[PDB]
Amino acid sequence: GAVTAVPSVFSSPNLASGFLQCLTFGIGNSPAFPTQEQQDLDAIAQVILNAVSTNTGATASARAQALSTALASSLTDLLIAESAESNYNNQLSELTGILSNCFIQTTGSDNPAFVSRIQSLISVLSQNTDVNIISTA
Amino acid sequence: GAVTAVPSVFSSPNLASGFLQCLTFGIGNSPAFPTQEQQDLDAIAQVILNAVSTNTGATASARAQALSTALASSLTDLLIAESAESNYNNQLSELTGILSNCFIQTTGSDNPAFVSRIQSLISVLSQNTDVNIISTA
Repeated sequence: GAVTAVPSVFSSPNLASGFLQCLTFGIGNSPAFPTQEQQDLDAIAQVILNAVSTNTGATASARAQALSTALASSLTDLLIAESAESNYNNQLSELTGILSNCFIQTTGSDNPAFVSRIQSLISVLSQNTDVNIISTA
Repeated sequence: GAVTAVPSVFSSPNLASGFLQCLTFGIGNSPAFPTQEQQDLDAIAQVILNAVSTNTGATASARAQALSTALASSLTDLLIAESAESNYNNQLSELTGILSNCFIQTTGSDNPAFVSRIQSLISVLSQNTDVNIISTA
């Protein structure tokens, strides 16, 4: 552990715009992301970055961290659900690429912390595929 | 093994707002949350409820699910960061209660899925330290 690279995006409203406008271009550019599914991705993503646009104060650091995981959490949870539960990895490969690429373009780095948060969330999110609770049997 | 019921709070912007109207009072009435930390929590929480409020479309159902995870994620992440990643357990015990209590009042249920998601996210939030990996150089 111990990350030696801090993502300044979530700590700067100006960078939030750049990252947001990168997402809306990347997600709509990848072959794995269809138009109606892009709707939700872009919509949820813009909310997180807008929360960065209102970051100011001593708690901005904590907010940045929270938004970092919140972004990964919401996007991944949404994606998994509408990707046939099992086939979510098909688009996840592209999603992670876009995210990391946008970090490169916006904060000038990859930020290993973000992707680490993602991998951690994926495990617990996909864990809830026990939806065989159908009371038909 | 349990029939999953969907909380109407994530399907109704009027309830989403009401849920926030509970959080703002509950957090500010808990002896583990300072007046400053409270207002920050409220500020982060409202972001998710505003996303619930913007639930419109075919995939709004899945958004409700993702936002559920995002709410648990962001609030806990914010909390852990400002509590040295070790003292979070003190305030975590109150936060988790407030959330469920607000679900009880707003949507009329404990929401077993939400609390389970919280604990699952604890397993990943408390699996790595990120609040002091900052390298602003």
